Amino acid sequence: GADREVQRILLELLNQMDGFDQNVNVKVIMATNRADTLDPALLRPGRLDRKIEFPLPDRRQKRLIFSTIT
Amino acid sequence: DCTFIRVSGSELVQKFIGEGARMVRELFVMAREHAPSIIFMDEIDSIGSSRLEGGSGGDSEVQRTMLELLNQLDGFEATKNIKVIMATNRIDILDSALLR
Amino acid sequence: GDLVGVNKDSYLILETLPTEYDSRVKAMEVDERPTEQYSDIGGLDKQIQELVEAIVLPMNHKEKFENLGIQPPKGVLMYGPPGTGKTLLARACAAQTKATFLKLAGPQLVQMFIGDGAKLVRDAFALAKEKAPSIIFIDELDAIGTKRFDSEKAGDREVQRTMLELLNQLDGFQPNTQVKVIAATNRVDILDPALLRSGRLDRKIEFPMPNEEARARIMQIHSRKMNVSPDVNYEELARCTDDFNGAQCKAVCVEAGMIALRRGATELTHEDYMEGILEVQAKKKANLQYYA
Amino acid sequence: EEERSKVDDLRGTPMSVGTLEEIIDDNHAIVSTSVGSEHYVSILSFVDKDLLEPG
Amino acid sequence: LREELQLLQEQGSYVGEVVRAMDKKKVLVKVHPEGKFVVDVDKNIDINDVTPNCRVALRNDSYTLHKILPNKVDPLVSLMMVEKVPDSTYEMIGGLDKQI
Amino acid sequence: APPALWDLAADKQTLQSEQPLQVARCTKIINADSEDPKYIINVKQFAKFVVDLSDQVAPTDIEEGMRVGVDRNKYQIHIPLPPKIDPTVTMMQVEEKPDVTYSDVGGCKEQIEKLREVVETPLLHPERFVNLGIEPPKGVLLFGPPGTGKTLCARAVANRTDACFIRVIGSELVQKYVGEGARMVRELFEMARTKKACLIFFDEIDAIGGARFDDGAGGDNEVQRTMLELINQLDGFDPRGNIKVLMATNRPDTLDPALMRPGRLDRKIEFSLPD
Amino acid sequence: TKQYEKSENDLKALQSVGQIVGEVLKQLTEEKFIVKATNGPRYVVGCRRQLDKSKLKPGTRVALDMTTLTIMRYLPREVDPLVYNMSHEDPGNVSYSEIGGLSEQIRELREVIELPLTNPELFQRVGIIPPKGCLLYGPPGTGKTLLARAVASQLDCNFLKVVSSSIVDKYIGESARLIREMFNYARDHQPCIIFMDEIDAIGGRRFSEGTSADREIQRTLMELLNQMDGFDTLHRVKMIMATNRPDTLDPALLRPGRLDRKIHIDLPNEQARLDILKIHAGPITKHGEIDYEAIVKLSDGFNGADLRNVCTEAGMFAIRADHDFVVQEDFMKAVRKVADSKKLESKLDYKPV
Ligand SMILES: Nc1ncnc2c1ncn2[C@@H]1O[C@H](COP(=O)(O)OP(=O)(O)O)[C@@H](O)[C@H]1O
Ligand SMILES: Nc1ncnc2c1ncn2[C@@H]1O[C@H](COP(=O)(O)OP(=O)(O)O)[C@@H](O)[C@H]1O
Ligand SMILES: Nc1ncnc2c1ncn2[C@@H]1O[C@H](COP(=O)(O)OP(=O)(O)O)[C@@H](O)[C@H]1O
Ligand SMILES: Nc1ncnc2c1ncn2[C@@H]1O[C@H](COP(=O)(O)OP(=O)(O)O)[C@@H](O)[C@H]1O
Repeated sequence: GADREVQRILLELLNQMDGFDQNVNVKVIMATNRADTLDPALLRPGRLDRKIEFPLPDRRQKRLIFSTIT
Repeated sequence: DCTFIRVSGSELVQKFIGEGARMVRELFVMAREHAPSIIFMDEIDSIGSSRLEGGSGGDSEVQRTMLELLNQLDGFEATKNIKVIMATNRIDILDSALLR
Repeated sequence: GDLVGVNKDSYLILETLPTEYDSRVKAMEVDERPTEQYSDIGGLDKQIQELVEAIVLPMNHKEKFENLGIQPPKGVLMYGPPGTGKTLLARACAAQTKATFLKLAGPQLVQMFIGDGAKLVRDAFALAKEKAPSIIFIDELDAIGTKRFDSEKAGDREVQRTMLELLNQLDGFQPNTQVKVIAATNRVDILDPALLRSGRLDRKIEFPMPNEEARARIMQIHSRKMNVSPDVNYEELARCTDDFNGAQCKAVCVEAGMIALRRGATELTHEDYMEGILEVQAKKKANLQYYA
Repeated sequence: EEERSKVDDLRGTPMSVGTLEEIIDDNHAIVSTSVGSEHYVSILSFVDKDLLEPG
Repeated sequence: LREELQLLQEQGSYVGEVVRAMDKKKVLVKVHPEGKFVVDVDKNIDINDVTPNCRVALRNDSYTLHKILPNKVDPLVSLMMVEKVPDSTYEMIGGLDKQI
Repeated sequence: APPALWDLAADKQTLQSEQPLQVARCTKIINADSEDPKYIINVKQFAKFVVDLSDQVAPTDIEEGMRVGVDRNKYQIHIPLPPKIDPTVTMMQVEEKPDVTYSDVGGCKEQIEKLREVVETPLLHPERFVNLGIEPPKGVLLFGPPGTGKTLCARAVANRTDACFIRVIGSELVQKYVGEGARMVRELFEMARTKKACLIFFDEIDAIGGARFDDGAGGDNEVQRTMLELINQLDGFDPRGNIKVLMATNRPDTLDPALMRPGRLDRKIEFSLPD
Repeated sequence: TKQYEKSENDLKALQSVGQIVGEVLKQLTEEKFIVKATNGPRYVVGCRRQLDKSKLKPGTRVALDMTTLTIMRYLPREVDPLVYNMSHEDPGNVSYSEIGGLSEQIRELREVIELPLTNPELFQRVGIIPPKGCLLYGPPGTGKTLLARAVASQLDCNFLKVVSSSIVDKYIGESARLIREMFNYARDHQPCIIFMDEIDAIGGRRFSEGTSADREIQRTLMELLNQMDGFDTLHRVKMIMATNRPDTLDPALLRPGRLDRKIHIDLPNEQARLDILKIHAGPITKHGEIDYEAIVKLSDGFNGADLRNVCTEAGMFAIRADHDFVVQEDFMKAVRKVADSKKLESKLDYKPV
């Protein structure tokens, strides 16, 4: 219930972070290794509108990761 | 201008109203405070939630969330101004015919 | 440390009073001892004759190892389905240990909150090494036996670390050397199999169905409390005893004595005895027919 | 009549909300209420001392 | 200022929520960080002026109720609702002329 | 109102008797006593104190880890209170009053009598086992159709001649928050020992006694406790249980208490059943 | 008589009440400094007249008066658990040679740990980043815990063992902070070394999430990641990890960084078991008749402790006859027959990598 309150705090920070609109200032940048339990209101329109995933390194990136280390 | 309501709802809109129950009655009590009201199923429009079993029971109460409400709208209680909305593509649309 | 005497706003420490904690977490079970001795029960002798060493040789015969530089056995296990009778026997050996005994069991390893059982075992071996020499014997190891393997999830998977710390105290830590600990289960079926070592469990003694040696003697020592019309085969049962547990034989003389009760009889006879054999087991009534 | 203007001072000024828990069979009722505060009440009025009941 | 600066320490002050009122004139109110109380009138605002589930100022001395304030329940619900989706209107939508 | 009028009268004597013993809060368990004058007591308010007594309390009459009364100013020892746990789920599980006596039997004679000689026949005369005893047996086994289960308990309800015994409902044993009912089955027996031999009966013992196991993943693990935990409650030397036991079920499984009952219990009998 | 009065005059200093601990958070003016009690109320008070704020700084453990709450005295660093994780001692050192096998397990871990300490130049000579940790696993064979325990008192320098049990901390399992609280002195006492047994049960998957006690687990993992995910350089600490299996840890740990290298144990070879019996046969003296390969050729596919303990158990089984010295005869029987019973539960010991 305290954590429920800290996820109400997550809700309370969900609440009062939209006061950034508009202008100054924030960059909300997010990372997770598992997308399972992320709530819909966390991905809410106006919260996460842009998704970056992990592209796997490949022949370019390999030859880049081959050259950059050595 | 009729007020708008959705379905679950995570995680923490549940016990925030009441303590524990079938939990749909308190939502049915919400519409008694404000009428006309609009209730909605958010979302369960997808082909991915099926699983053919594991998503059934997860959808079954999402399906039941309309059923027991339809049973608490038409079956008994009262009166007008309350509505529900569904969305899907296929599969459960044919499973809607199981309910329909 | 703990318990430093201070009163309110004074905030000064007058004395440090020993020790530790807490209630029944402190003492799981502190008893005098079992009220009878193992010399009454027999037929399992030679294997418990091996077991009583593990408690007695650190109690006394460690001097034998001082010659050649050996260390006493720590891990030991006791198992088999009831009965057997370890429940009486595993305690019955504590009368000859003479050191203070502590009863651990699966329900103790059932934990409301987390870290207690760990802290308990941290404290249990505190109070062990503190009261060393002492005796500790545990039970229902199979309750915490398996960690599952893959998540998700087990509650005892955290409390397995209490056993892993019990291992870490018997493997990664020296101080567990004293206060030899024994374990028991109804079955050894599935647990952490890595437990094989002297630090963790070592002695594995399979207790089979009691045989006609014990089977004749067990109830004989269970019925020595009561009178007997002085002819009883004791082979009759012992020959016809199949799958009969040592505890069932205790109840064989009961219902045999129960009809002797409602017969108004002064003493128990074999015709009353042998009826109690098939009276307690097995099953039926069903019908007797087409053979008669 | 006068009892209403008498025990209102004993009640007064406010009164809390407890949680009825257990009873000493002498009718001294041990309660756990926030935070876990007990008491012993054998009081004569409004009870119905029995049926108020644990829990 | 000093008098209210003298008044307010020996007691404090708080804000309550009425969950019920009594025939004896008392009122069921919680001390929210702690367990609930039940306290009386409070002769300025009567019982019928306020209904259960409303914000009042918990008094700090007789532990009575000082003033009256509005309380919110649906603004938490409707915000959780309005979190999800906006509305727009006919003019801002198209292609649904068949189904509207 | 004449009840209510006399009801508000003696609050004077209640407020005069209020000042003494009123501060007896808080119910507190002790920890250790090093020597004569000293004690250390521990409460659930988080308050832990090493503190003395009120002179009305003798040292040898008190037990370690004992809920006591205290005046939290001096932090004295007022009086120890025996009870500890458990809340009304006990008082729901614990039951009283009679009804449904023998004569409701549907004609079964020695099917009920073989189990009538096990329970109330020794309870009629516990002296009966002075001369001949030996023992009143350990446990029983019951199962079959519904007819007639738990009415033989109701038969024992009306015909109980001593103290009101305790029914046990199955699905309240299985609980969230691992180990909830684990405390209960353990602690309720002392609450039954508080009633000094007053009998107990378990219902749905097949569901709660679940046996045996699958590889993974439990699930049954936390419940694998309760069965063997009851077997520990069975493996407790004392009494056991001075209440004997009476157990009704449906299927032969669960096997572990059914293979533990030859290790402890006795008297496997059966419905009755139609004839 | 005079010393007793000195203790009385000692007590004449003790009526003065002890101050309240504090953490200076930040400051506002020379009379106002942001401070909080350990129970959460935040205050702004004045200092004493001896100090300069250079002796305070924001984010500083301090003390305040009991009434005025004024800033008076202070200490920068304190904690309970740190030093009390240090005191476990392993005989040897020479236990290095007393683990028997195995060379590339023995020798490589020296190059993995020791040389990083003494000569980081040899890392920058080639240009390779220093490994900041190590990983064991098993249990084919065994010795993951002792080889650690041995190297601790062997490698010497500074090392601090992490007891894996008590972290759960009952109420409020936030104690992942304590790893930083431990890492803070690991950044203070640096260099220092850390062994960790059982990272797997604190390696919870949250695969299919359930109940409650898993949530506190996974949260305690997030810091362990971020502590190694810095924003910081832990290189002067050496994190050593071993447990039942290297499986459930989830891929976040399984990558380098968090798991720097792959080291493990298998069933020791009978050639290496020939040496494992010497360190068993060393402390035991008997009649001089020995064939080491006899037990090695008879007793097969065992572990160091499994051999030793049963080999000592054989001596204990043979001394049951009350005779003192025992030839391998009983041991070619006991260790043979006894371990046969011990190999009955050798079942299902083969675990994924
Ligand atoms: N010869 C005997 N004398 C007394 N009790 C016996 C005998 N044989 C079996 N028992 C009974 O068998 C029961 C359980 O046997 P066992 O399987 O050894 O216990 P556990 O598996 O719980 O350690 C004991 O409670 C004991 O009373
Ligand atoms: N011999 C009998 N005497 C009295 N009632 C009987 C008898 N046999 C069957 N019954 C009836 O059968 C029913 C048993 O149902 P129930 O209590 O559900 O059994 P269980 O508790 O075993 O599930 C009772 O209503 C009871 O009246
Ligand atoms: N030669 C040996 N002598 C004694 N103990 C040994 C020997 N070799 C390995 N071990 C034991 O193996 C332990 C580590 O293995 P571990 O995986 O914890 O055991 P298990 O394989 O039984 O789970 C060490 O703590 C050590 O006590
Ligand atoms: N240039 C890089 N590209 C990809 N991975 C890297 C690079 N440098 C380090 N890493 C790896 O990333 C890990 C730390 O990454 P970080 O993003 O903090 O972890 P996480 O993604 O779990 O929070 C280190 O263990 C390291 O092995």
